[PDB]
Amino acid sequence: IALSTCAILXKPLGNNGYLCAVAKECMPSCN
Repeated sequence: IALSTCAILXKPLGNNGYLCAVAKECMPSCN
């Protein structure tokens, strides 16, 4: 769980898919 293709395979739908949009990966200054 969580390195690689996690937030990389976003392409969410009407019911989302996997762990998108997280963390320093998506945010420049996460917390």
